[PDB]
Amino acid sequence: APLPMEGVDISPKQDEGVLKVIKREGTGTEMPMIGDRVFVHYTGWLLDGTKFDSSLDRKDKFSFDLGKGEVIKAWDIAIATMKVGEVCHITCKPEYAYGSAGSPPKIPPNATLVFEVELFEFKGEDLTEEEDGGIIRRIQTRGEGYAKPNEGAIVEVALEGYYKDKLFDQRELRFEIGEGENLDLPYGLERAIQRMEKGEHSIVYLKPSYAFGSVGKEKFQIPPNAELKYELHLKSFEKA
Repeated sequence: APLPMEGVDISPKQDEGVLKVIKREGTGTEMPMIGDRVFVHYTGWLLDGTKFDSSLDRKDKFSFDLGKGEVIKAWDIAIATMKVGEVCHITCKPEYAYGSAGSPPKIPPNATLVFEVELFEFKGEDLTEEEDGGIIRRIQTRGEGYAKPNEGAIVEVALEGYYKDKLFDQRELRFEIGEGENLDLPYGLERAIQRMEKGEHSIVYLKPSYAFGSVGKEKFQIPPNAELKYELHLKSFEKA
């Protein structure tokens, strides 16, 4: 049955460059923000019905950082308009896709393309409550399940802390969130874990106020006002 068309031109310049209809409406209200890691499935076709690419037969979702030009302009534009769990259909002019070059071997110069895109999830980089850039996440592997550890949760983690690329701490630990200070874990690591899912592997960058602050950490040779980088694996957790 036909897909309702409403405000189809979603191009900033309103030049009919990216035309969008919703196939299946998504949930909630939120849409992804600049730099969010987005997880999609997609298929692309030429106007003649040639299917030139799809992620659907690949092991996992295709993922990238939204609004950074890591994908074609039509995708940065279109995906930003999508709710989680939405499926949309887009028609995009070549200026918003592959231009006078193409994509070998199946896309020719100056091609108008159509995509089906499903938005499965998006994840923000800034893990702080006050959204101040003090804890910045670069996801390496998305975890499993929507549950996240809360205050008091028992978590099992593998961690590597670096200061200026020098390793200072490398441990696997099982501990209660809110008791990490006693194990020489900085506040920001504990907060970051509460934003992670089971099996998630992330790199987390901590500003000094979310790390060891104005004094530092003598046992790890960390000076005052040190920015830190952890590789963090959340292996499992029990909430409570």
